[PDB]
Amino acid sequence: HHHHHHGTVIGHRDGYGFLRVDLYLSSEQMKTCIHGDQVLAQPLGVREARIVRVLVPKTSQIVGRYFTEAGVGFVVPDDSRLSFDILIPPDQIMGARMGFVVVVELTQRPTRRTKAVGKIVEVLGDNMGTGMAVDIALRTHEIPYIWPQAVEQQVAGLKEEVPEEAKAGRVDLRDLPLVTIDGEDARDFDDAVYCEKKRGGGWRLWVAIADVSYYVRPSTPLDREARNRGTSVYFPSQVIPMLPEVLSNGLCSLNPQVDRLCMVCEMTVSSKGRLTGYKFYEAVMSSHARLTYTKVWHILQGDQDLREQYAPLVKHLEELHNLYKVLDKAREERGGIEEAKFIFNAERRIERIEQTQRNDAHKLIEECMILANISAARFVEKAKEPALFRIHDKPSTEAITSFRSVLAELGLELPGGNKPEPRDYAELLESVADRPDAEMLQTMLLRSMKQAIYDPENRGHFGLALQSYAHFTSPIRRYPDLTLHRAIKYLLAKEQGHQGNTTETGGYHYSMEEMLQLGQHCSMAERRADEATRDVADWLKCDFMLDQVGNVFKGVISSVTGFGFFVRLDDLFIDGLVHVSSLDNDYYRFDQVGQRLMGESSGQTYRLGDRVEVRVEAVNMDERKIDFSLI
Ligand SMILES: [Mg+2]
Repeated sequence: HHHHHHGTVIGHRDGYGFLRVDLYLSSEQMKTCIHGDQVLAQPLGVREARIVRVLVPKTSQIVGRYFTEAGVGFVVPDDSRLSFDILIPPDQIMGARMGFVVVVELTQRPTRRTKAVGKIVEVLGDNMGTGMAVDIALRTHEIPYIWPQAVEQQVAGLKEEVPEEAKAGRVDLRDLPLVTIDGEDARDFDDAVYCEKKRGGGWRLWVAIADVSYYVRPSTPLDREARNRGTSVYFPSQVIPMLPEVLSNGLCSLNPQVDRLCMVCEMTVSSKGRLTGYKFYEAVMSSHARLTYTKVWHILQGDQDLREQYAPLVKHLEELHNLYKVLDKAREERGGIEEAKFIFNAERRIERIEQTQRNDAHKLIEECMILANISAARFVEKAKEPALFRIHDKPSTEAITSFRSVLAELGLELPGGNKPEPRDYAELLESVADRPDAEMLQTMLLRSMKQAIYDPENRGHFGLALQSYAHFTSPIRRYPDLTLHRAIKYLLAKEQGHQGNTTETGGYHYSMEEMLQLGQHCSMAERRADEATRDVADWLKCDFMLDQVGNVFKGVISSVTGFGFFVRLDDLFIDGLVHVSSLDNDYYRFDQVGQRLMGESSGQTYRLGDRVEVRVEAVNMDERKIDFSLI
């Protein structure tokens, strides 16, 4: 291995590529490499890399469109990072027609002297819409969506009601006024909340979680497919769930006024919002109400109709609000640190675009879940039990250096010395809030942050300013949370003197070697789901702008490159490119650290965060890209 690197090939539509381990792959090297290959590589000069061998080749389902040249069929990949055509012999056409979207299995990889060859294994057709975009995204990103037969068989024997035999031995919380608060369109209720004032100060908080590990035991078909998926995937009006709906919307979901098994984190909180204690136990509950964020917020604002309808719960909802206010302040004391809302028509296409409104009902659930997440992480960390922590690393030295150089030119500084802490960034964010360039500085700060991941090494969570954090409260839709419930049940039994590695209600002890693999896989699945949903969102946004060619929009420069700058349209969350060739004729200089394109003769300056107006010049539906002209 010295000195090799295992990495994944990332193609580029222009013929060259990259190795994700940042290494560059020449155009000639990419004649035998395929976007998605897993390889062993060696570094060269400047940083270029040479491929030693292909460890896991990319052969799986390639989505593209079918055409013919001189009677020879071929497929143009939909993902232009697969920057080659695929010949299809005439007996492997499966009855595809010109322009149809098809799915290909490679039979010959491309080489320097020959083109790739494949066979069409599925024909999707020419009816391009939201359903088609989802179908393409599932296949391109290899998201599992077909239920294995063994999963269907495992689930066939499930009763609709929890049997009394399952409730025996559990803490009875059915008289506790636990409630669920979720979006109107949600059907998989992972969590329920209740809190009381604590005698002498503070609060006692119950966070009750769907007891997924009771229903999904290790190595069963349900477990193997849940790990395979890694997470639920959320498309427009359509969920690809990690678990079959009979569990995720039924027995696991904490539905109203029905007895349900749950795993409970019961916590004490000080009058200043500090977690002072926690315990975990299996219980049975009965949700007193299925509420929405909108209803709860209106209740807290004083809405008469809702406070009459839910009068027996109003005091309990107000107490969660009181607790939240102090938890929010505790997050501030700790070190602290806008989204599109698609309105769809009946055909799952965008009718209009709104800005999501986030209110105290969203945030009180968020802070309650964070407390349970902290409690679960501290529980497994103190026990030295192999588990996935939800970690968020410090910003890179290079990102801090570039950020401080941008700040210094403005007379600003990032406090905290050479290794600033979350509170230092939060202090800087406060200081710049009212500046005209606050959005530019916030964007630069957030873009210096690393991406959060699942990892069995607890390196802390920078963004939340937490020493120990782990995802515990959504085991219906995240595989890491499922494994954490298993570890907690295993530890609870061990504290009672139990000596086995499993528990009759679903506990399980994992090895550190398993957890290393699981962290990489589950972090992969999280990113994979995000890229697929973004693909579909890109298609919907381009479809929405198709009839806007020629029209003018206000926007903000969202990224600057040597070939132009991208602009995000105000209130629409839609991006497009102002190419440098569309600007006034000049010699344009690119400042990378300043994120600036400067015209030498004109003195004109287009910088990240600048407010502009752009005209929609073109919408390319095949590439899902929009072209702008400035002014
Ligand atoms: Mg929920």
